[PDB]
Amino acid sequence: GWVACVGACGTVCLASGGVGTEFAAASXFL
Repeated sequence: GWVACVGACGTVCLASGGVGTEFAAASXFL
């Protein structure tokens, strides 16, 4: 589901420290 995408963003946002975790989460959406 979409809930999995928004949650997976954590791994990405973490890689870059956490500048825009909410932003990186958009990836799973797009």
